[PDB]
Amino acid sequence: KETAAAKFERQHMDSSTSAASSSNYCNQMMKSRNLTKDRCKPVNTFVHESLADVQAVCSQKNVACKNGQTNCYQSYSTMSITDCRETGSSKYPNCAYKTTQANKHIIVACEGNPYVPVHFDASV
Amino acid sequence: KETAAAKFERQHMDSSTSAASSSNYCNQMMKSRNLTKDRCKPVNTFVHESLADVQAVCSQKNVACKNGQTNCYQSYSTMSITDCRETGSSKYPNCAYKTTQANKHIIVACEGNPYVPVHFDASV
Ligand SMILES: *CC(=O)N[C@H]1C[C@H](n2cc(C)c(=O)[nH]c2=O)O[C@@H]1CO
Ligand SMILES: *CC(=O)N[C@H]1C[C@H](n2cc(C)c(=O)[nH]c2=O)O[C@@H]1CO
Repeated sequence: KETAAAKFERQHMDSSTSAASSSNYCNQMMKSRNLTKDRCKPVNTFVHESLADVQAVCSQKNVACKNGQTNCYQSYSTMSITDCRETGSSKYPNCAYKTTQANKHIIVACEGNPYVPVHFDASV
Repeated sequence: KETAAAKFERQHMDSSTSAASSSNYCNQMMKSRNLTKDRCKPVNTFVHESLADVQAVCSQKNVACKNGQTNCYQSYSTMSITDCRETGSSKYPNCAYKTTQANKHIIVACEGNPYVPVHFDASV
């Protein structure tokens, strides 16, 4: 029942924080965003910028997405992001993640009218 | 009839250089390693480290792979990498890429006997 855009926000936006607070950031967020519900989602990235700032990427540098289609866009500037990666030890339902904070360019897949981010392609 | 190990070396290893020479590195390498043969491969990463240093990652930090498997490992130290991303104006056969040189941790998938990298999962 969520739109593609609402789904993108749930999964990948964390405007409320400038950066991953601690080593436990991912353990907390993966769970509160419902990404640990039926199974441990293995990888996920949260962007720490305003929604408008992220929506603006859809008119920035046009690039190929991982699938070869060209509805992907690379941000002009670096953005604050947190990478969450399931660790070796992790066992549903006690899903465990490694938290990495970085300043990188983002690449998103855009769709619709208005043209907004619907998928997180990669960080560079 | 190429081995998984040899395919990983051809598509993801560039030990002969410490880093991407120029802005043109990706255009040249994607073509020489045959990744632009029938189509423009949209994304690719090259690691500028010795084979020995990359094979050693198979015994470093165990993490989940993108696909959920648990035969993935993250290097403890950053390594010299080159990110290749197909631009929005690229049209086969004139595949065009954007070159990004950086120092990042790598995540590889390992298999076989001996236990070596066979797939490049991501850089972090
Ligand atoms: C949270 C999220 O965006 N997951 C995405 C990433 C990946 N994806 C899909 C498309 C269509 C693309 O162009 N590039 C990507 O990286 O798929 C998940 C959704 O299926
Ligand atoms: C050159 C290369 O490694 N391509 C890989 C990237 C991706 N992949 C596969 C597996 C099995 C994995 O665990 N993690 C990945 O990122 O798919 C290509 C394999 O054809």
